[PDB]
Amino acid sequence: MSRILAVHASPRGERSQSRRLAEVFLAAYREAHPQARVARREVGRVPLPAVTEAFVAAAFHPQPEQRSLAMQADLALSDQLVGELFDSDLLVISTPMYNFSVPSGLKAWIDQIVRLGVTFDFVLDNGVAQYRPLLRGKRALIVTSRGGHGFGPGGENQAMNHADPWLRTALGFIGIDEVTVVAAEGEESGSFEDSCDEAEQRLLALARSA
Amino acid sequence: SRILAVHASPRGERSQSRRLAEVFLAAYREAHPQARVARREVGRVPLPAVTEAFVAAAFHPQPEQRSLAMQADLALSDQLVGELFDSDLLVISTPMYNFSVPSGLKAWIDQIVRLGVTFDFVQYRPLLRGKRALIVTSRGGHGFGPGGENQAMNHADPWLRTALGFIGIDEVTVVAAEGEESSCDEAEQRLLALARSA
Amino acid sequence: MSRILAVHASPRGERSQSRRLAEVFLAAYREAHPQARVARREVGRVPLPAVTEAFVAAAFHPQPEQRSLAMQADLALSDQLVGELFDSDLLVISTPMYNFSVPSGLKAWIDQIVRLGVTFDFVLDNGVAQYRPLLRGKRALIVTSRGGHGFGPGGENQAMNHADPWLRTALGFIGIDEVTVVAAEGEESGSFEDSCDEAEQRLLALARSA
Amino acid sequence: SRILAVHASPRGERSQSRRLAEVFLAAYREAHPQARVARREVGRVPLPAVTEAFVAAAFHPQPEQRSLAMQADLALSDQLVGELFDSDLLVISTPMYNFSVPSGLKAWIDQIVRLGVTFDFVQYRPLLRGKRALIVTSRGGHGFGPGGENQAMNHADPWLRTALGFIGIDEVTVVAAEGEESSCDEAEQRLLALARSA
Ligand SMILES: Cc1cc2nc3c(=O)[nH]c(=O)nc-3n(C[C@H](O)[C@H](O)[C@H](O)COP(=O)(O)O)c2cc1C
Ligand SMILES: Cc1cc2nc3c(=O)[nH]c(=O)nc-3n(C[C@H](O)[C@H](O)[C@H](O)COP(=O)(O)O)c2cc1C
Ligand SMILES: Cc1cc2nc3c(=O)[nH]c(=O)nc-3n(C[C@H](O)[C@H](O)[C@H](O)COP(=O)(O)O)c2cc1C
Ligand SMILES: Cc1cc2nc3c(=O)[nH]c(=O)nc-3n(C[C@H](O)[C@H](O)[C@H](O)COP(=O)(O)O)c2cc1C
Ligand SMILES: O=C(O)CCNC(=O)c1ccc(N/N=C2\C=CC(=O)C(C(=O)O)=C2)cc1
Ligand SMILES: O=C(O)CCNC(=O)c1ccc(N/N=C2\C=CC(=O)C(C(=O)O)=C2)cc1
Ligand SMILES: O=C(O)CCNC(=O)c1ccc(N/N=C2\C=CC(=O)C(C(=O)O)=C2)cc1
Ligand SMILES: O=C(O)CCNC(=O)c1ccc(N/N=C2\C=CC(=O)C(C(=O)O)=C2)cc1
Repeated sequence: MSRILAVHASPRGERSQSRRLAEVFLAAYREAHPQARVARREVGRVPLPAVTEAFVAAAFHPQPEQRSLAMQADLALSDQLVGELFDSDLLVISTPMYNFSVPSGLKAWIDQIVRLGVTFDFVLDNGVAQYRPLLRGKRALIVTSRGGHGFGPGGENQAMNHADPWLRTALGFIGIDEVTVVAAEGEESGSFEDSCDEAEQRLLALARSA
Repeated sequence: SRILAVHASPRGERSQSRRLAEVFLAAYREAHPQARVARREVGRVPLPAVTEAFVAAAFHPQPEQRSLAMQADLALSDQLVGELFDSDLLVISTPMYNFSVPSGLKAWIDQIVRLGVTFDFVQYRPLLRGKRALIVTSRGGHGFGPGGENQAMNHADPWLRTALGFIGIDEVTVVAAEGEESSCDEAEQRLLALARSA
Repeated sequence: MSRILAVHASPRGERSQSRRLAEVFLAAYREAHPQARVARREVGRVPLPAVTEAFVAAAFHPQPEQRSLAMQADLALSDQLVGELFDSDLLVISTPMYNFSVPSGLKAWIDQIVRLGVTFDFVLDNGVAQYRPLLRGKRALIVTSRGGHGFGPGGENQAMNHADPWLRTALGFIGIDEVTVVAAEGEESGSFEDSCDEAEQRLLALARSA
Repeated sequence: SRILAVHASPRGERSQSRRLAEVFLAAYREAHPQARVARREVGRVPLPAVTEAFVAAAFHPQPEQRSLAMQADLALSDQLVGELFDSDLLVISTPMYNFSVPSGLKAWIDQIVRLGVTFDFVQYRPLLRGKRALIVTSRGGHGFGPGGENQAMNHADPWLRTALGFIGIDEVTVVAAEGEESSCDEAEQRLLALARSA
């Protein structure tokens, strides 16, 4: 009985390991819940617009009900993206690690959905902005694939990981505090089979209990 | 020194990080009248994301055999990398957006980290050398710098160091302006001082 | 009692004459029909993806029910764009003339909505593909603004007009044969006031009778 | 001759218009071993649309006073125009998409028609001279060429002539392959003949 939003961030299709692993979760979830709604939002194989100055002017307008129609057009994609999120209970993000972070498309999706007055708010206490998240009741699953090894907790390269740790922080800011990460490592060295098998078993167990 | 200046804010006149970087650049020019500055805009104009075509071309096992179509998939990348090779000092100006950098700057990084060109594999090895970087960043909030209560939330410039470090840019200076949504004088003064000695 | 799809193609906001003139029509239509639905689709101030080879492979797939999930993701924007069109009775397009044609964003929107099996079909008679439109019951209004003069019927530069004449042809291919064009000329020379006044009077009359 | 080759199909190996243009280019190179070819991809990589920032910059009443931000809005445009100025023969390969050209090619045209640079106003005047163009186009259907039953539906190459003509490219040859969805030998042979004399 969960409404799902699945956001796919790899540019690769059938060859994407993070997409493949997320679809394993999604299809397993579907077996346990034949009537559940799954919405898919592509941010890897299709371009997502970067934040523009026109976006900034509209999103942060002091009196939002006065936005011109052109300004509203600047926020239209964002509203649709935010709407999908509000209409979901569980958010699944699949993503590669690209250069120690996420693909630029995912960063752009994040930039569209953190919206003043919509997914976060603030007040000034003694002149200092205090921030409050506006999403509530959400969960998130991050499914990730990496070419190298050691980027996870306790790993030799843990300090170079600005992908899922950064995702955690951004999602938490808008109120998604329950976040699970499943990772496959060693993709470039292909061992990697063990890593993917373990990721699949983990996701199957999460699907059953979700 | 030859300077490549990468601007990441979508804002023009209103941008603090652009304005501060331009303060430095004008002061560096006075102290070194023969300096060349190349500007690469990644904030006010779109920069394409990495695609599957790009992955196939960039990681081609036998680059000398890339087809014309594959080379076309890498043309922007080659141009971007070329700008970096022809420079001594890299200046990057950027906002913090959602605890990281604007998507355009991430896209720029994704284009210039290139197997066989800016890094190699034997174990990974940087292929750029002799370069320095100055990162100029503006943020709406407070406490994202060294020793700050929000330091562990900062995935902008610390991530930049990691990516720059991987391709061999080790000498990196960060000058940050905080409290934009609520220091610029200090950052400015710091940038002028820096310009008078680089 | 018409459902409206308004597609705005100028990159300019408050300064857009074609956008301004179309909103005049839309607000006049709204006065006569308080309960009518108007959907707005921005193709000028926001990027619209160009057709890719991945798009081609999916749209023209011989057995569409076998498209992979990745392929479907390649068509997702297109489906949403086509859906807006099917859900409308009247299509309003506002557009500048740019270099004797339309802005690239509008061309991209057109490239997304002409879809095999969806807005057009074909069969082979003696080996020759015969095309059949799939949209029916639609009308279209094209509102256009031009910097120069003489691009309309009988004008000295009529043969250089590949904007609205080309729109007519593309819309007709998918079945929109009832098409009206309202044009303001002389924008770069600013006379132009006469041209805009006449365009407004024309659009107000069309709104009342629609 | 110096050649600028603009490719408009999103397709790679499978593209007919790209393949035919490459047949011509290879044959022109054999006949003129010292020729330089610049390739500009507008089909397989995105090309930005004109924005309002671009309009404000390009039609600036006093260009010498454009701010750095405005110049950045025109950087791609300047690079694209530069390629055109440095060439003698422009070769454009393109599909017909929906009775016109792919959106990328329209975007390319929108970037290179520039007030004060490729055309002027006194009455409009072309500023490019001494250039030729070869347009190589592939179409799925039949009868879109001169004397064809669908000639009045053709807004691809005839529109290209109008846009090219406005900026001063008057000498234009069109070679078309039709019936792709259902002539290439002829077009090919025609391209080889053309290469052996340009
Ligand atoms: C542009 C690019 C950047 C990459 N950066 C990293 C990286 O920083 N660290 C890493 O371990 N692997 C990196 N990789 C390897 C990918 O993370 C790995 O191939 C991953 O499985 C790709 O995700 P996908 O299979 O879902 O497409 C990179 C790959 C590409 C194409
Ligand atoms: C989309 C967006 C996201 C932002 N995210 C953060 C943030 O995570 N932390 C912060 O301190 N400020 C944030 N800000 C505020 C900007 O960092 C601040 O306005 C900065 O000065 C913008 O850079 P610029 O002036 O060079 O355009 C954000 C602003 C925008 C528009
Ligand atoms: C890039 C560009 C190309 C243009 N090309 C033409 C043209 O080919 N013919 C013409 O008469 N006006 C041309 N114009 C002028 C515009 O058509 C005119 O300013 C129009 O009103 C702009 O539409 P808008 O007001 O809705 O933004 C062009 C303007 C721009 C910015
Ligand atoms: C989106 C799209 C639109 C097309 N529109 C037309 C058309 O209007 N008329 C036509 O004859 N063929 C049309 N075609 C068929 C192509 O013109 C034909 O496949 C051509 O060879 C493609 O060029 P390329 O092989 O260089 O990629 C269209 C194809 C696509 C994918
Ligand atoms: O000394 C220290 O703590 C750290 C020193 N560096 C390491 O140990 C190290 C670095 C990268 C890595 N992953 N492969 C990657 C990383 C980044 C990429 O962009 C690509 C790519 O294919 O583009 C592949 C595993 C280990
Ligand atoms: O419990 C934990 O791990 C962390 C506890 N949260 C904090 O103390 C905190 C969070 C964010 C912050 N930055 N403000 C920002 C962040 C996002 C924006 O979009 C803007 C904006 O101006 O648009 C400004 C300062 C302090
Ligand atoms: O001899 C013949 O039949 C035709 C000879 N040319 C003409 O008479 C003529 C050309 C253009 C025009 N409109 N202004 C324009 C046209 C194209 C543009 O790109 C721009 C722009 O601002 O970018 C403005 C009016 C008349
Ligand atoms: O009555 C009138 O004005 C016109 C009468 N219609 C005709 O005779 C006619 C129309 C289109 C055509 N080209 N085929 C095309 C057009 C669009 C496509 O997307 C494809 C494709 O392969 O995807 C191929 C040939 C003939």
